[PDB]
Amino acid sequence: DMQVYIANLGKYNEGELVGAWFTFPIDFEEVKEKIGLNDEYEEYAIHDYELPFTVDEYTSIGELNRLWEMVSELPEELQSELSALLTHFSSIEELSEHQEDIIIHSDCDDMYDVARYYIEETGALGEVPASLQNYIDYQAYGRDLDLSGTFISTNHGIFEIV
Amino acid sequence: DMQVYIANLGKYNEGELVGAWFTFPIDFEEVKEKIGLNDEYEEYAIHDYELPFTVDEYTSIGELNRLWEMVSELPEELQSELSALLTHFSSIEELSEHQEDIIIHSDCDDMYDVARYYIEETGALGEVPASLQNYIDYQAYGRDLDLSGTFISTNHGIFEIVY
Repeated sequence: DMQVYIANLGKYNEGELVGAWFTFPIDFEEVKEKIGLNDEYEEYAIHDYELPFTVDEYTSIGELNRLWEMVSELPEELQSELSALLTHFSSIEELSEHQEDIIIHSDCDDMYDVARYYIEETGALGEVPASLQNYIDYQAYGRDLDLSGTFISTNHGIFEIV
Repeated sequence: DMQVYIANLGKYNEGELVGAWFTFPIDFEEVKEKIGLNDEYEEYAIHDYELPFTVDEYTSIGELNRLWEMVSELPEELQSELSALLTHFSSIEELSEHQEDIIIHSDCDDMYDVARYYIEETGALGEVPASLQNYIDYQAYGRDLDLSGTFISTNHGIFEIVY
């Protein structure tokens, strides 16, 4: 699903739209042939894309392929929510650096669910009696967690960063 | 602080019944001598009083002294909060009978403080660990206790009546 639309700048500046959607890994000879570039692979720009991160018009094919490599080295669980993760981590460099400091709470839809997980099935505050359970303010604990950490809500659950 | 005005119903002086104020314990002989009752101590009634409870015109010296004994024997904090207790108990007699079923939470100002004590100090809901204590809804528990139990708020604390 990762793809970019690379246009010929020598034709676009004049008015004529000559480009194409390319998937990864982007091979230079294919681009050269498809949008009519020269031996130097000269004057192309990125005029549209479908990626989990921002890109400039003047971002090189080499930059793109490199980011694709880094994304591929990541575990599949992180790749499927990469866009959300790159909101906290501001770069793939950083995400990969701390990749193992991430916890995927798969069946949690909010901080209440995360609070109830740590208390009940983790024993984060020691064993809880039966009679006391209806008086534990999980909403309050989930709040104290969210304020004192980073929790990212997504379609594959809540991602917590240590 | 505690006294009653006892009138001789049969002895007048200057168009007004003979009477006097008496402090506790009300000495029978003193009364007889002061307001001039007969040898059988008859013909008297209580026409005024300064007591922390209600009492009738036809209440006997014996009953009064018995009420004084009962009040004096109560714990101090119950003594100073009689008016509040007698909105629950029907009489000093009944309060005295049930005095050992009254729990005096002297250190508690409201039901939160009472809930806090039962959970932390008593273990009424089992072992509450250190870190967990900071996230227990004590207002909720105190409200549940108040809705189903009997707790009276007073200036000398919360009194709880238990079966």
